[PDB]
Amino acid sequence: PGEFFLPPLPRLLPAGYHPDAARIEIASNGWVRRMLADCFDSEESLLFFLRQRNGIYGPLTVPYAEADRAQNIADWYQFVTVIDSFVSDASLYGRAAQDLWRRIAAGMSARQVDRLVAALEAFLRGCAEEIRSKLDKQVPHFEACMRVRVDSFGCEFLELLTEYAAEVDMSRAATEGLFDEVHHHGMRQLILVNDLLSWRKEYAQRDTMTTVRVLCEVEGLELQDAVDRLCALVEHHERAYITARDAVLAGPHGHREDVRAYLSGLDHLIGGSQEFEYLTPRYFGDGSVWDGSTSGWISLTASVARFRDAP
Amino acid sequence: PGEFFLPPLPRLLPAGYHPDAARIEIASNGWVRRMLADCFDSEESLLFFLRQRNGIYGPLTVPYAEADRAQNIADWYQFVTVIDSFVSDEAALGADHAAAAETFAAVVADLREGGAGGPAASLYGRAAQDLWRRIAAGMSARQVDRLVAALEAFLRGCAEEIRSKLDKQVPHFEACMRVRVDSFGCEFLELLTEYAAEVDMSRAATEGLFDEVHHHGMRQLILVNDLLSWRKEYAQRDTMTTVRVLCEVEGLELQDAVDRLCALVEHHERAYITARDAVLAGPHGHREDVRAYLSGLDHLIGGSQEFEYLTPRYFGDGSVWDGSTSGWISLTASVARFRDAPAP
Ligand SMILES: [Mg+2]
Ligand SMILES: [Mg+2]
Ligand SMILES: [Mg+2]
Ligand SMILES: [Mg+2]
Ligand SMILES: [Mg+2]
Ligand SMILES: [Mg+2]
Repeated sequence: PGEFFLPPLPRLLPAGYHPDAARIEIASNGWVRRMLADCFDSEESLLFFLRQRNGIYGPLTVPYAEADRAQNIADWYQFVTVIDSFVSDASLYGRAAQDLWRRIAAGMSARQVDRLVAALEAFLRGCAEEIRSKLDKQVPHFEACMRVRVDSFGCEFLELLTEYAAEVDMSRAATEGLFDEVHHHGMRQLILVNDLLSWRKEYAQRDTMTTVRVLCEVEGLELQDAVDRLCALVEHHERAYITARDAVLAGPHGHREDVRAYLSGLDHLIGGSQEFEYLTPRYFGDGSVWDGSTSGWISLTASVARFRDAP
Repeated sequence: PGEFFLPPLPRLLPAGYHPDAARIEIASNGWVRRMLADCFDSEESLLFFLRQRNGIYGPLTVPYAEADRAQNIADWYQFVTVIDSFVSDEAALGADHAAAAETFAAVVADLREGGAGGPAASLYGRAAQDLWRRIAAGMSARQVDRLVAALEAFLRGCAEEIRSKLDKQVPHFEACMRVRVDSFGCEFLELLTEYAAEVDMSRAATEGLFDEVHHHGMRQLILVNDLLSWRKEYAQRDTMTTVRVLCEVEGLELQDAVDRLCALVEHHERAYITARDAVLAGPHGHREDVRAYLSGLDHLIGGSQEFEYLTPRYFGDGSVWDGSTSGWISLTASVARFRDAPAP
């Protein structure tokens, strides 16, 4: 292919920066050095990771949260992103997971601490299944990909950390299934935006678990036609997320402030995530610096990329 | 000597980030692309400039300002930093008097198109005109005239540094601080501090109310910049830094120079606080506009130090700030950060 067009995406949902996002990014960088430095082969490898500005992802997901909780969340995402990067490449990571657990557990119910360990297990089980899929060089069909990505994208910790940020416990509502539709469309929107923006990286790293590879290699589509398909698919799941949300709100439990708070959380999680995914050198290449552009022509293979108004 | 130790600095003054700092930095990068991309030799050398994160300096200095004014100041600082980097670069300028002066005249002309009625022919002139129309809108006629003097001051400053480099003549400390009041853009910093705080201190300034406040605050700002920018000025053979004055004029080894200037940062920081507290206890100290201006200077002084620990401009391209502020700094490494111990 060489160069494709990413069109304007709907961007219907609030996308806000925590008032302390820039400072939180730096302190998170601080935490990654103290806790995770020895995970990298060199200072060169650590700085490659820190230049992805993954520290600002957290505060872009919870712009509403108390600074302490925003910082806790920012460090969690750097932590799981380090693991996520080695997937694609106490104990070693144990001391880091313990610092996070000690910091986050203090502002969680007992049932939420159980859900966080389960959510991490789900992520790792997702990751493990991606490793086998990649070693065997077998790309799954669309739905199978999405099934693996519910675990691998870390939907359960995305949902739980939303609660943690909003200072609610939706454990009872979850078991009951109040957010089943909301989560289906919300997580699938999150995943497909990510698939679209992380394609340069996953293409380069031969990662298998992405709907761009499924559309290209298993459905045999041209890149532009796959990009146009998933872009339309993002609009679907985003509009249905809004519909399913508006239904919980209009419905029986929708007057509750805890439900309203959690759903406003997901709103900012979905819009904030996309803002980050345009920002990060992780997707646009080491050396890239975001200029604020959000659509246009971009290179699949160039070491660094950005949206231009012509090929 | 391949490294030095930077002790903890007092950091008594507030260092706040604008609640929109990250987004403003990005929008500032967008403005540098739109306006200045063709001032760089290539996309790669434009990215080298943007990786310095100069776009977050503005929001770290006026964290209390309305978003639009913060954005204007952010774009301003990226623009002057592009200019500072161009005219301190002998490759871009020339390595001999004749050539340096020709290229410098061109820059002076281009930047004077800034407040003119006609469209600018130059990239620098068009960037200056955009910033002029944006900032001057929110200024009094007196502030606008002061903005003209302040650019004139900056350029007189840069020209004395350029001459100094060419003639291989390091100034004595007081000459260095005289030059740097101009070359550091102090008149701009004070004016923009007024604009951010939405006040007009034209009379007060002329009357001399802030003479001690400005003398001590600007000296702290310049000294802290000389310390954090030495890594890069050493490599670039710049002469207008107190680190080079103490080493070459006064005969001091690097570590003694560094220790002396850290003590001087503390002297001028406390002197700033005393001079400021005096105005606040004086007959103008009750005025809301004076209170806002002096809080604006507090945040300029604290904010600037935070930025100078953050920027890859000083710690090397590829560097990423981890929040550390004290320890051992390599002069030779391609990327530097503060460490607990010297290289064995
Ligand atoms: Mg991945
Ligand atoms: Mg993954
Ligand atoms: Mg991805
Ligand atoms: Mg200069
Ligand atoms: Mg300079
Ligand atoms: Mg300097």
